[PDB]
Amino acid sequence: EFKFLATEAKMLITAAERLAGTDPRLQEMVALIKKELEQAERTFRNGDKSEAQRQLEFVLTAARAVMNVAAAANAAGTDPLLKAMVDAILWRLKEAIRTFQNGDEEAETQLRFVLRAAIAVAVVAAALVLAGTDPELQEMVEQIKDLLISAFMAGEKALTQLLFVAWAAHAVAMIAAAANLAGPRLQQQVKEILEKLKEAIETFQKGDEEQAFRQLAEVLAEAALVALRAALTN
Amino acid sequence: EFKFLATEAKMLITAAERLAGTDPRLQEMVALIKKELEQAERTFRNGDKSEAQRQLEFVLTAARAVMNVAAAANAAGTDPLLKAMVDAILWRLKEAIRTFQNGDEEAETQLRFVLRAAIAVAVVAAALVLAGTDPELQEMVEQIKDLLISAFMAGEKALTQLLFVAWAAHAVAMIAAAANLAGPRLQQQVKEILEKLKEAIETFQKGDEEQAFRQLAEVLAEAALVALRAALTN
Amino acid sequence: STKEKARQLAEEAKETAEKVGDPELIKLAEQASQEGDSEKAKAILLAAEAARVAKEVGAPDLIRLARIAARVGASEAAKAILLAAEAARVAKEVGDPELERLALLAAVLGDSEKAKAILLAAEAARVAKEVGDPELIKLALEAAERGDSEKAKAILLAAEAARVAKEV
Amino acid sequence: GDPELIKLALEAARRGDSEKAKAILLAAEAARVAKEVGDPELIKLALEAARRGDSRKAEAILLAAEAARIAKEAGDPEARKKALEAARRGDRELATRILIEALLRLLKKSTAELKRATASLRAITEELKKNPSEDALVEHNRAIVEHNAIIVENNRIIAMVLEAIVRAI
Amino acid sequence: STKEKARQLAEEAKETAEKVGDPELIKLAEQASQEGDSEKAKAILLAAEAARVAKEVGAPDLIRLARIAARVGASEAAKAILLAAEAARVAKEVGDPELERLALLAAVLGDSEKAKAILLAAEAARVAKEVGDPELIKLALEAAERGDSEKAKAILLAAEAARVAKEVGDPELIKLALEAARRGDSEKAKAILLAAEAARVAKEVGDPELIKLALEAARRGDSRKAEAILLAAEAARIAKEAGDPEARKKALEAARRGDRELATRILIEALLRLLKKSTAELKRATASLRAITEELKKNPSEDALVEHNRAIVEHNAIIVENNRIIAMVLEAIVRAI
Repeated sequence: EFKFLATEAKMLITAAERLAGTDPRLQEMVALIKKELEQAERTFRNGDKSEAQRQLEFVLTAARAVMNVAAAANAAGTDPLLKAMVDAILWRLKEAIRTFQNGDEEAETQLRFVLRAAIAVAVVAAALVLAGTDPELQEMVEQIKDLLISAFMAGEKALTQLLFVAWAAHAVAMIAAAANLAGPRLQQQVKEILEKLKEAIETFQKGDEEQAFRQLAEVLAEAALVALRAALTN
Repeated sequence: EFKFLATEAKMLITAAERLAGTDPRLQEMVALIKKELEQAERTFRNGDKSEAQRQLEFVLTAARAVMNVAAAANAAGTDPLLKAMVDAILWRLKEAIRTFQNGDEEAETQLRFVLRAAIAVAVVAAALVLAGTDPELQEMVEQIKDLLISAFMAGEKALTQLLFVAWAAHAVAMIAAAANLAGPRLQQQVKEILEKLKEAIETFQKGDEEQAFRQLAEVLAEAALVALRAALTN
Repeated sequence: STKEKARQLAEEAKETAEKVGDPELIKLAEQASQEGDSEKAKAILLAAEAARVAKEVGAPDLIRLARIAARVGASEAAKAILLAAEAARVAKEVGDPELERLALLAAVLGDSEKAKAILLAAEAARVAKEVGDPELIKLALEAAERGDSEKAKAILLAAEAARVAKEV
Repeated sequence: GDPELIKLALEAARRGDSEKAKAILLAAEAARVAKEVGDPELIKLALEAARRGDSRKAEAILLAAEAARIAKEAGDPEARKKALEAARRGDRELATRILIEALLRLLKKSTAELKRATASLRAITEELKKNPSEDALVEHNRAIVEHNAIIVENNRIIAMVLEAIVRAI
Repeated sequence: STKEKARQLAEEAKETAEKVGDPELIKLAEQASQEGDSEKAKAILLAAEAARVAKEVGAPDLIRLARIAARVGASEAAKAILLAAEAARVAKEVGDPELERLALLAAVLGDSEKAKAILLAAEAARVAKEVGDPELIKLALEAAERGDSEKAKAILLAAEAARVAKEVGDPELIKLALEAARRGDSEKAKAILLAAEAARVAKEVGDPELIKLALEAARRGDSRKAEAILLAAEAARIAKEAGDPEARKKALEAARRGDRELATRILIEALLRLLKKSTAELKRATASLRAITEELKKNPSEDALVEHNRAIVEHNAIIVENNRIIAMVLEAIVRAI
């Protein structure tokens, strides 16, 4: 609840404070959230229980996206485009935090997507960090990042697009983690799920919203099923 | 929205249909959700736009928990306690789906926790699937599973407990994935985050709600930071 | 009389736990006695009886379930584990794995109603296999999947009625 | 050994309440039956009735204790549990019905045992008939006495069941 | 369920007809089954039973009467023929020809009320001949000629009350029985019978207050008070057999009160005490039988086998006595319940 699911937000704040050791914008956002967490806990201690619940729900998404940004910064310490999009999401998050602090309604509108934005951002960051010599789709992942930048511009045309990008990253991050612990059965199994993933991405880049999303989700599911065996192959 | 974030639910339904190839209870729940998705889309096409949004929000959590259950079944095909808790969550999900279909209000009450229940369930399932020879904490993970079963009984005393169990699994799943792609710097780095994780778990099993949650979250954050380097160590 | 009843039911809980093979539930029962919670005491007692009936049946799922229920002091979960261990014994006598799944699920959900449903459904399946009533076994399986104690008892009584009819 | 029952008896004597004293007597009897059987819930209900002074609840607890004793003598732990539930409920009709069911089961068992004893006595008689001697007459008379003792035991069980029915009716 | 019940009762009708010696009634019953008349089926059944009871008695009048009743399907006439064949058997046991005439007339008129009247009147004449009550036999003959089942049952109960009085020696009870026979009050006659039984129990025990209450009830005609006095007398008899004079006094108090519930409760308590005593005696007898068995085992001989068999027979007799006591207690509970 407003103080019984804010202990989960408190563990999230403790994780982010220990996972955002750089980007002082991240530390400042964590401090503004803890103050917003403090403001909600005071409203949770005050008679403003519904306002407490609303502020706590906003700060929960805030802490979730902040953890996404911190994990991205930890997983994208070498990608300049990723650091740029991360600082951009940090500025957008400060703007959305000022808007919600202004009672703006439109808080869970851009941050509604900026939450998914930080999700896909940490997704691409993990895809790059768990990569190695042969990314083989980091260009596509950069294209997706471009599509994410495009989603950064498509934020209304990015609600399902952010989900599709995250699912494609998951099919890539599953394949990336499989190839990471591989020295080649896991690589061959991920080469077939990555095939359907790239086919759907071209279809998702062909204006296919349901069919390409379904194909990418099925490719990700098959990749996760093969990862269940690849995790015992080493 | 009620039809602009239901395309994301549609990609979720496509993933779950391709990720729940066993447990016909999972296929039946996916079918009831798609019918509930169809009912909301009809209400989204009808003048019942607020009812459409409510049913779509319920079905979104339903599809999320169903994907959690499918990924668990894919990651817990060998744990009888996990399969038992999975069938139990499937029965609880059918009950909550009948309750929400009855307009029961108490839908996002047990399913509110049953969503977190499926979250922690898929978490423990991934912890077991990405494990290998030396689990070294699968007993603790089973204890956590017991604590999850206890959470399965503590569902009111499990709202923050489910979050804590998921965070401890994440600190374990990070360490598990690090040791998976390791042949031992990543193992030594995860041995120190796992130390604080077990210390907090004993503290979390010592009735420590804020301190133990904070320690486990910080251990998970440090483990994720070390995983950023461990992902490039192979 | 609350603290005295708590100490007594918790001593019985620890005894039935040691007899079940649970020294952990025995210690949790000693703690329920020291705290003076008759609810937690009877919970550890029902969980110890559940673990005994499980050791008689042979399911470590309900065993650990009753262990955790005693460690926490869950009376509903302990009664569910006890009725589910009874269901597991009745199923091992019958031989229905879906019934065992439903019983373990009732023990995990702590639904003592669903646990009595699984017990009556295992009894119904046994009575149907003894009588040869496939409709009774189908109703028993449906009640076990649904967790309806009334439907499972009805399937049991219908299998018994079919047995009495075939004998008559 | 029920000091709560003795205290209730002394309190009833000081109060002059023959009803409370009879309730204390019935509670002491129920506690004695619980101690002899091992039903701590029954002894607890007996002490609670002695503290309360409910001769009806105490008599119901005593009936349930006798029923659970007959169950332990037979081996019906479900009957003992139902007796505990009825004594916690405080009614004696269900306790008497459970005692009757347990006595019926024990009577079927004693009837099987008596049929076996009669068959054994007839066999010993046929053995003494085919070759009578010291050992033959000894075994025949011993089998006759064993059948008489088994009949006496079955009659004692029937008498206990009838006394239970009388205390119930 | 009408056609099925018809076929079943008609098959039973044909069977009891063939057993009675009637293949014609058997065919009429088969016809009642084929038609599906449960009334005609039960009619042929009662007529077949009537013909059986007549072949047992020996009257071709009621035999042909039941034959025609089955051929037609007359349920009232069949029941009349059955009760009249019962009356004819009771009369052949008694020996009254006017009773036989009245029974045949009830069978012919088909008056099942008059047939039960003839049955009760033949029973009354038999009970009067056994007791020696000419007023009872006169009332029985009057009821048979009149066809009054109440009067015939009253004559029977009055003859029984006079028999119980003569066996007890209660001339007040015999006078009450004669007065009930003259009045035709079966209730008063049954009260006189219960009072004579209570007075017999009082004389056999020695409870003059019980015999006094029995005479008072006989003069009053209260079957409830008389039955309560009889229950209290049996309870006091069991008490004297046990040695509970307080129980006998409580029985006297309850009989003076006129209720039988307290009398039955006291009889139950006395039977419980006597049962505990008989249980102790049976345990002692079983121990003695086991001891005689061990003695015959240690040194078997003529005297050893003799003593072992005698102890076995003594244990069997003690068990028979305890079972008789238990049976008396159970009969008391049954008369009370």
